[PDB]
Amino acid sequence: GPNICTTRGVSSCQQCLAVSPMCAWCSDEALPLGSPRCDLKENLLKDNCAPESIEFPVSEARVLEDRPLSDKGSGDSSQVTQVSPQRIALRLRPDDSKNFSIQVRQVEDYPVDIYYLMDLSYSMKDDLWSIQNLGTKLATQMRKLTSNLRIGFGAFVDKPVSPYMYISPPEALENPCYDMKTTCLPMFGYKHVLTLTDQVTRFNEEVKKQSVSRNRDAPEGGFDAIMQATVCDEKIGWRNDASHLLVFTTDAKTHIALDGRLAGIVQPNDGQCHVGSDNHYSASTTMDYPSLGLMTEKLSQKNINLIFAVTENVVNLYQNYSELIPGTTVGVLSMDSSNVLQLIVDAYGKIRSKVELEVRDLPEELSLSFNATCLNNEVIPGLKSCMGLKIGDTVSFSIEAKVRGCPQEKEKSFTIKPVGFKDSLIVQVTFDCDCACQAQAEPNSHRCNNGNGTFECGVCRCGPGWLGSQCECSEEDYRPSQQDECSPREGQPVCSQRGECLCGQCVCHSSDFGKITGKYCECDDFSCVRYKGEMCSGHGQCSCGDCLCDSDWTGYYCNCTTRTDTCMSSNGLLCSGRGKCECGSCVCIQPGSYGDTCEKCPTCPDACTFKKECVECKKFDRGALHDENTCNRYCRDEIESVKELKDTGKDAVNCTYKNEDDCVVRFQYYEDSSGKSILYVVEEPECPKGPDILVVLLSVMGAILLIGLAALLIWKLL
Amino acid sequence: LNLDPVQLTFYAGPNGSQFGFSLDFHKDSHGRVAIVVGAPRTLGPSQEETGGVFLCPWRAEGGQCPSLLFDLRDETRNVGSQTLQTFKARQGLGASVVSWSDVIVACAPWQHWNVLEKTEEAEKTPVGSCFLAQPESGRRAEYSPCRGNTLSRIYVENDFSWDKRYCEAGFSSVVTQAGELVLGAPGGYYFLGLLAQAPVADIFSSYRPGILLWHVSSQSLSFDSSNPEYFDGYWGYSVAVGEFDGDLNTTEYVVGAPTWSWTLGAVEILDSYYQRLHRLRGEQMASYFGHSVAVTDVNGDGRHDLLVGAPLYMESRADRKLAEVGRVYLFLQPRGPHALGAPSLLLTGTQLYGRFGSAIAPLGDLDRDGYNDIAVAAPYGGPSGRGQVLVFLGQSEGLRSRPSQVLDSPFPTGSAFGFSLRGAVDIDDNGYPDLIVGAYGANQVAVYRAQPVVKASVQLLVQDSLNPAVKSCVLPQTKTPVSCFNIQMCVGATGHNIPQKLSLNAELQLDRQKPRQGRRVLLLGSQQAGTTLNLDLGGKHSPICHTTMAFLRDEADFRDKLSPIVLSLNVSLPPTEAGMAPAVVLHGDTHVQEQTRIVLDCGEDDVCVPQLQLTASVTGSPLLVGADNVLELQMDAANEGEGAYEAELAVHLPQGAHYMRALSNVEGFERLICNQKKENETRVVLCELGNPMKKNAQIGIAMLVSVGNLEEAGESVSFQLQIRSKNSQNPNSKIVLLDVPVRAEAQVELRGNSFPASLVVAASWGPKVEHTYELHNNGPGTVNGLHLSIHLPGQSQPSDLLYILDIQPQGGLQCFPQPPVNPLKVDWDPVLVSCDSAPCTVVQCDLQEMARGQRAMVTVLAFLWLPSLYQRPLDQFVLQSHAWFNVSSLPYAVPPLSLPRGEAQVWTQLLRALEERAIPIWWVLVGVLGGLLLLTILVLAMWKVG
Ligand SMILES: *[C@@H]1O[C@H](CO)[C@@H](O[C@@H]2O[C@H](CO)[C@@H](O[C@@H]3O[C@H](CO[C@@H]4O[C@H](CO)[C@@H](O)[C@H](O)[C@@H]4O)[C@@H](O)[C@H](O[C@@H]4O[C@H](CO)[C@@H](O)[C@H](O)[C@@H]4O)[C@@H]3O)[C@H](O)[C@H]2NC(C)=O)[C@H](O)[C@H]1NC(C)=O
Ligand SMILES: *[C@@H]1O[C@H](CO)[C@@H](O[C@@H]2O[C@H](CO)[C@@H](O[C@@H]3O[C@H](CO)[C@@H](O)[C@H](O)[C@@H]3O)[C@H](O)[C@H]2NC(C)=O)[C@H](O)[C@H]1NC(C)=O
Ligand SMILES: *[C@@H]1O[C@H](CO)[C@@H](O[C@@H]2O[C@H](CO)[C@@H](O[C@@H]3O[C@H](CO)[C@@H](O)[C@H](O)[C@@H]3O)[C@H](O)[C@H]2NC(C)=O)[C@H](O)[C@H]1NC(C)=O
Ligand SMILES: *[C@@H]1O[C@H](CO)[C@@H](O[C@@H]2O[C@H](CO)[C@@H](O[C@@H]3O[C@H](CO)[C@@H](O)[C@H](O)[C@@H]3O)[C@H](O)[C@H]2NC(C)=O)[C@H](O)[C@H]1NC(C)=O
Ligand SMILES: O=C(N[C@@H](Cc1ccc(OCCCCC2CCNCC2)cc1)C(=O)O)c1nc2ccccc2o1
Ligand SMILES: *[C@@H]1O[C@H](CO)[C@@H](O[C@@H]2O[C@H](CO)[C@@H](O)[C@H](O)[C@H]2NC(C)=O)[C@H](O)[C@H]1NC(C)=O
Ligand SMILES: *[C@@H]1O[C@H](CO)[C@@H](O[C@@H]2O[C@H](CO)[C@@H](O)[C@H](O)[C@H]2NC(C)=O)[C@H](O)[C@H]1NC(C)=O
Ligand SMILES: CC(C)CCC[C@@H](C)[C@H]1CC[C@H]2[C@@H]3CC=C4C[C@@H](O)CC[C@]4(C)[C@H]3CC[C@]12C
Ligand SMILES: *[C@@H]1O[C@H](CO)[C@@H](O)[C@H](O)[C@H]1NC(C)=O
Ligand SMILES: *[C@@H]1O[C@H](CO)[C@@H](O)[C@H](O)[C@H]1NC(C)=O
Ligand SMILES: *[C@@H]1O[C@H](CO)[C@@H](O)[C@H](O)[C@H]1NC(C)=O
Ligand SMILES: *[C@@H]1O[C@H](CO)[C@@H](O)[C@H](O)[C@H]1NC(C)=O
Ligand SMILES: *[C@@H]1O[C@H](CO)[C@@H](O)[C@H](O)[C@H]1NC(C)=O
Ligand SMILES: [Ca+2]
Ligand SMILES: [Ca+2]
Ligand SMILES: [Ca+2]
Ligand SMILES: [Ca+2]
Ligand SMILES: [Ca+2]
Ligand SMILES: [Ca+2]
Ligand SMILES: [Ca+2]
Ligand SMILES: [Mg+2]
Repeated sequence: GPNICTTRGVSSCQQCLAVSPMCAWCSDEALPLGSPRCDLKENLLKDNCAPESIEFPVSEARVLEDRPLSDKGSGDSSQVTQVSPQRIALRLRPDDSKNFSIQVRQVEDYPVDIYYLMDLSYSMKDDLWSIQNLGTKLATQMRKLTSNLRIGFGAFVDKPVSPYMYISPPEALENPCYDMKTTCLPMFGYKHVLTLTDQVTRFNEEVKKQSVSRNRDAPEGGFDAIMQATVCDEKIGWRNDASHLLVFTTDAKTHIALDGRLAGIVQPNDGQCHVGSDNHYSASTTMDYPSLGLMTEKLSQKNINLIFAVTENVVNLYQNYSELIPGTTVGVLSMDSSNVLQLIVDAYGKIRSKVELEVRDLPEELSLSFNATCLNNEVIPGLKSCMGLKIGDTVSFSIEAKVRGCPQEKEKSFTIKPVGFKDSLIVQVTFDCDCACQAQAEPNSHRCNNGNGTFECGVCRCGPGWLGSQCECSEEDYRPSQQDECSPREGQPVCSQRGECLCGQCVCHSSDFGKITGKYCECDDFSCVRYKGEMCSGHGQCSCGDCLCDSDWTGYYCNCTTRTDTCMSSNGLLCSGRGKCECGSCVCIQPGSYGDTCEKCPTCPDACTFKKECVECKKFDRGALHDENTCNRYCRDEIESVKELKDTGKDAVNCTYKNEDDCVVRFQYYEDSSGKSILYVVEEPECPKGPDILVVLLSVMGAILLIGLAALLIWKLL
Repeated sequence: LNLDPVQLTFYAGPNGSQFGFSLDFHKDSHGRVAIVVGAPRTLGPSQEETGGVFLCPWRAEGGQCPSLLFDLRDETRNVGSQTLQTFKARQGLGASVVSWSDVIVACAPWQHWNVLEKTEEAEKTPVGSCFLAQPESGRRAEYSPCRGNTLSRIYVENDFSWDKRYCEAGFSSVVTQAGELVLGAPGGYYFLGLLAQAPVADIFSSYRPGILLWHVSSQSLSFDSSNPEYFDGYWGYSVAVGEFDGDLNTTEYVVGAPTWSWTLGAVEILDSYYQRLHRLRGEQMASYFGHSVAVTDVNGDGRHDLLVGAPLYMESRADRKLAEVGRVYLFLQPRGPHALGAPSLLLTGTQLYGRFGSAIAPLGDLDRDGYNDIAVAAPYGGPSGRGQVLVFLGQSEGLRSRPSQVLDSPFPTGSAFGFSLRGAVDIDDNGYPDLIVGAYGANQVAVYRAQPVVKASVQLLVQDSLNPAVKSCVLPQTKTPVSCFNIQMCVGATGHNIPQKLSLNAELQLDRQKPRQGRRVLLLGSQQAGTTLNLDLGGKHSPICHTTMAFLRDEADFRDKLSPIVLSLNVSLPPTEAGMAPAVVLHGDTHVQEQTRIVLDCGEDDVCVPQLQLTASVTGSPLLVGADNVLELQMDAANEGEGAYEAELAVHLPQGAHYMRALSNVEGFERLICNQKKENETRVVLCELGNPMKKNAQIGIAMLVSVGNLEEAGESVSFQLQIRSKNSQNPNSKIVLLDVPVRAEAQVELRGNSFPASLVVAASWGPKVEHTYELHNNGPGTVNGLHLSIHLPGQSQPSDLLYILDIQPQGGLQCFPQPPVNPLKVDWDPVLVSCDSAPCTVVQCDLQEMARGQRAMVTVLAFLWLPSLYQRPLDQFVLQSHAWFNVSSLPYAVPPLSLPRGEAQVWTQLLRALEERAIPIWWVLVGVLGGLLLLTILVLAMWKVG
């Protein structure tokens, strides 16, 4: 059929290939009456013209270097290769998309370096007493999962600038805590004390040697200290071959950008390190607080996993901030900070359970679509991250790159990096928009009507208008006009009244607001969907008036989103499993459910209604719907057989289940704020003793048999 | 728009003084205009930073400016046993500078005030102050509303109540038309924020030299609030004045609090008595929403509109899901006292970390188009991140998203250009406002002078059709008859204070579509397809019209006949003469095109008389207010006469309508094209039906129209449809009018659920049970007079099976039970029971207002009465609760149509472990008796027979 290569083209190899993603060119001379050299490969094969000169380039995704993923990591971390392939080469033809697959695995043990940045507010004074014996416990606990550990310690108070400091009286400069008759040191923005090291004794000695300062404003500028620690890698010694942890602990609000106006500081914050050998931040009194964007950018660049430890008063605020900065884990800190070790262990366990990918050095010319795949063969389209993972779990991803037009660079590169991991994939794309035959050039050939034109792979392009096949029609010649050679289905204006019927074809004109092409000049630019000045919605590109999307978009208007990252819930189910996701918005099919992911519902049925199969499998390893393997497929809660029945769980509810044995089993469901859904069940439920009839009827029939035997022996004697 | 980025005036001051941090215009008694600038780091006489103020006169070249003289020496006083000390070191004088009539007020928030008394002291804090100067009378005065003689211990014993030691007053100073200076103190009341309002005349008349501490009779400050949301709110970062209630007696104030509500950002609109008239919340936390607040009538409707900024706003991008670019919000005041709704318009920056929207400066009617214009400054916008200024013009619908003009920062990196902007003052007296932009990083001020704006209107008239047979004229210098026609071009320039002498170049091109050698028509005089003329419009208020004669080449010279002839007229400014700097900027209809054709198929009379008929149908009659209403309009056009030239479909839609899609049922490759444009106030849609069509041609077009929110459109909306043609005879067909009725209806859903679903009681206080009912206004519309009644068994008595422990409503609904629930304080075969049979307790809930999207919750906590539970424990229990809800009226003009009703039933069933009900052994007894009878009869039969 006409297809699209043959139509809207037939001018040169460049256009012939550029009109549609797939086309074939018959360089060898053949019959020109059939409009060849631009059609499906099969059509050209039917028409022959395959003397090994066929120009049908196909996109390739050849892998340059690839190595197997290491099973375990104990030494020689330089070649962990936890992410494969390391680097690939891609060659995509113009207006074509190609996709590849990658895998992400956690190689068991991995060295970890943790920096503990703590506030020294007055209310934290007591907490300072609970850290004097934390190094040994932390080392012992972390030894189970990690063999090599590095620990660094740093403390901060607040920004030393008025009015945050008690300038008066003059004696209060070296002792602001004079009203309460206490000992304190001058306020400091940031004071690194212990660099990263594997010596627990050094950490123990460092603690208990500091003190607690005083401040007026409740908010504490910990962002400055966090940024200084992140950027001053040399000062503390970040190791690129280890997992970077930053435990930030405070018990008060935090300042934001442009908050220095009160103190008179107006200079925008800079990410350059300003920490010298004195172990102090000189620019503390002259540098404004950093902005969230810069903080997040630096955190991503340095691959630092930030863990907040704050009290319940500001836990909601820190949770709200956490969802903004990627790779952040929140926690609850007690007043005495007696659960710091357990909290940090839980945060370390949780952070490794979340995997996310980031794109860097990505030009806007091309676009990427991501598909995620957790354990098992289940695949979630339009997703780049997986949840509910564990140590050693492996996940898969599919990345599809689509290019638009032909960028005039011929060499582009970008990187896909998982969060908190040195290893990342480097993808290089090269654009080959020029046909190989064009290398022949032949600028002057006698076949162009006695050498008065240019020749290119069987087509003579000549002069500023000479378009004839033999390069003879010219632009001023061809005065006589023919019929049935400029428009189809005679009975309509020639060239749709847009162009001139010359050289036997419709030549388009009025090259304004774009470019006009096509055999009959029917496809044109500057005719795309517009709302207030945009073109093609600003995402895709319009061909022949149809605004085709790029990657990550679909629809005629190309405003509906395809990626489901925004509409992904924390329970591993799209929109919490209570609704679908369309154009990045959750629609709750189930009535009575609303919210961002339909999770916020008051009147939904209790969980135990649909948890029967899980408890049945746990307690008996049997039940209905066992073929589907629903025992452990949706219920991630942990089931425990405990006969307490007296737990004082705030977010805990009793419920009952009915079994075929006719004994009701009562069990508790506790949904902790941390998300650790736990079921408490009673093993061997006490079925009331019912059977009291078999013995009675056995005795009755025995008595009847005895009476019968007595009658029989009486008859015998009689 | 017309701002000239070439001819700029540069003002410079001492290096390192952060000159240009704040700037304003000042007008003297004679009308002379000067620029007041404040440098917060000017070196004082004692080689210390104290700040200063500069008064730059209007100089075409600029340069150094005189510096105002203010006291910069510490003042110490002793009253009784108290000692008052003032320290102006690093006071940042000139941080905020304002002008009013002949008074210049420059504030230093960082000035330190200290009180000493023997041993105890009030601590040294940056209370700040404001210096007022009147150069005309040469008067000076000081203002400081947070000066006191209270010791720190007094505040400590009072829980820091009325703690005004950290006011930092003067951060944002505003002056009303009445001369009442209002200063903002975000740090007042221990980092909560406050305002201080005082007449300037009273301050001048109530100031005595040497009196550090004084109280003004008219001094008034905002009342402290104990709400935790205001903690660390810094309320008072930006302060503005405006009118919102419609009464000129009161002057409403707008205050921005970026850190209000745990770093959320908000804008509070208050009356003259510090009463919260309205509040607007931010979109995202840490966005610094409310950094700058401006009042301006952008739409021109007569009601002031609000502009807010959020430099720290974070957007979403394909490369990264988070990008800090800033945002600007526009709110339009609705008619009447209606509270402000969602933001009228949203503007987002492009450059990363550009802090867009930090400074917003009204510019009035820069282009004299009847609509106010504004400027938004990005400190680090643009590709180079050196700062930029975007000018937004006003319109009836609000502000255009696309910036009319963009001005870059000539200063190098670190200049912080665009930090402070101000305008709407005719400093140059040219009839148009100018702009002034400071740069503390570069320590300079750049003044941009606006240029006159001229509107150009171009009209072209030419014969609709040409007759080659008729040849009236004659070629010059020969006697060869040839067809001819007249082309008329009218050009008109309009404006205000336009230069007395103006020149323009008009280029007329004939058959521009065809090549120069292939042109079919030419000019009678020059015998060329194109010509250029110079028109002097200086002082010619009325449009200037010119006429020319054109002829058509011989038939044998060309063969194309159906191709139309295109005539184009282009108006342009004269080429840049010596010195460049064009006097005025010309915009408007600077290029027009028309198309004609030769007489063909118009009959023997040679005059085409088309006759067109149009029919229209509408689908989607039910229109709901506040819903995505979509109407399908099908228009069928037929031609019974001769072909119509340039036939198009013109559709006029209501204000809230919009054009989305349009297809043509007839033909699969027609490729219909439609466009939408604002003529005067409504978005008219023109669809190109086609060039001259063949006889008996019918075309059908189906289009989708989206209707937005409408509250004053009336009972029904109206749509107009017509056929537009350029033919001399019957240019347009009959006008088609379609009336679509509008009806408002809303649906409200009631749901209920009881927990736990299954409850087991073994064998005081029993197990807890909670019943929850939710009412949701899912419908797009709104309802009023929402009434609900919930009936439950029992009367909350010991004899009752269930005892209502507590009831909690949520959502503002007013609920009352009957009889009273929970009489005691309490410091802690299924059987169907319902209100109909068992004693009935009815709780009635009312809601006068119920906005769309809100949900009302009612929860009841109870337990099963254990004393009653013990009795007859072998009978199953299934209790029922019945909820019935409806509404009274709706907040819409349309009476139709009642609705909605709602019924809900909640059933809770209780179970016991292996009830002791009488097992049906009676069947066992019957079977045993039957077996015994069978055995006995068999024995008798086999024994009697023998
Ligand atoms: C990542 O996640 C996205 C989102 O889910 C995936 O995109 C979807 O991929 C599906 C799998 O290919 C698409 O559905 C299927 O794909 C067919 C393309 O392959 C053709 O198969 C026919 C079979 O006879 C062959 O002849 C052809 O030569 C091709 O090989 C689709 O044709 C088909 O979907 C339909 O196609 C018809 C005709 O084109 C359409 O008219 C119809 O509307 C429908 O699209 C088949 O069901 C699925 O469409 C696609 N989603 C889209 C395009 O929105 C990616 O595939 C995932 N990544 C990877 C690597 O799998
Ligand atoms: C942290 O995140 C929470 C949860 O996203 C946010 O708090 C929520 O703020 C909205 C504000 O629109 C509350 O909705 C509003 O509630 C008021 C009644 O208080 C009502 O009159 C309004 O019409 C609106 O519905 C929402 O209830 C609230 N939820 C929670 C759990 O607090 C907020 O972003 C942050 N809250 C913090 C840090 O406390
Ligand atoms: C390729 O195009 C070129 C022009 O770009 C053609 O050149 C011109 O071709 C015409 C052919 O009629 C020549 O006219 C003839 O030339 C002879 C000998 O010079 C002379 O007696 C007459 O004038 C006769 O009409 C013309 O001279 C020639 N121009 C030049 C500068 O050489 C060329 O013919 C085209 N190739 C073809 C048609 O194969
Ligand atoms: C919603 O529906 C309910 C019931 O469907 C309506 O209840 C109405 O309530 C009024 C009293 O407020 C009833 O009138 C009263 O009737 C009693 C006799 O039962 C009489 O003694 C009183 O003097 C008074 O006339 C009215 O009968 C009742 N409607 C029905 C159908 O029973 C309610 O009005 C509806 N609207 C709202 C906003 O709730
Ligand atoms: O914790 C302390 N400071 C904290 C910082 C801090 C100081 C005071 C404070 O409240 C302010 C409450 C505001 C009340 C409003 C006032 C205006 N009207 C409405 C209510 C909160 C935090 C740190 O230094 O980080 C601290 N504990 C002390 C014990 C004795 C003496 C001083 C002390 O200061
Ligand atoms: C996207 O990538 C997948 C995987 O590389 C491609 O699917 C493979 O296609 C080849 C041949 O077409 C088969 O031999 C493989 O078995 C397929 N694997 C899988 C997992 O499907 C797919 O064709 C690619 N799509 C595009 C448009 O490039
Ligand atoms: C794409 O374009 C329109 C116009 O921008 C989009 O309109 C937005 O719709 C979403 C939700 O539907 C709203 O939250 C936005 O406020 C709308 N923006 C504007 C400017 O109207 C719409 O999402 C898409 N168009 C269609 C037809 O769905
Ligand atoms: C509870 C069970 C063990 C009791 C059964 C005892 C029955 C079988 C006994 C009780 C009384 C007995 C009867 C007593 C007297 C006589 C009269 C004699 O001339 C013939 C037998 C005859 C007729 C006996 C037959 C057996 C008899 C019916
Ligand atoms: C379960 O019932 C017991 C008493 O039977 C009660 O104390 C407890 O609060 C209930 N809930 C949970 C989660 O245990
Ligand atoms: C002084 O002003 C000049 C003006 O160009 C500037 O270059 C310089 O940095 C300023 N500071 C000093 C110390 O010279
Ligand atoms: C302001 O108040 C005065 C005194 O009551 C009144 O005369 C005047 O009309 C008011 N201004 C208005 C209503 O605009
Ligand atoms: C009209 O003339 C001006 C003069 O320079 C030119 O810039 C403009 O492009 C012309 N208009 C068109 C449509 O070519
Ligand atoms: C637009 O409406 C106004 C009403 O004030 C009217 O004066 C004007 O003529 C209308 N526009 C046109 C092009 O008629
Ligand atoms: Ca502090
Ligand atoms: Ca503590
Ligand atoms: Ca008022
Ligand atoms: Ca307005
Ligand atoms: Ca304007
Ligand atoms: Ca001016
Ligand atoms: Ca006629
Ligand atoms: Mg503190």
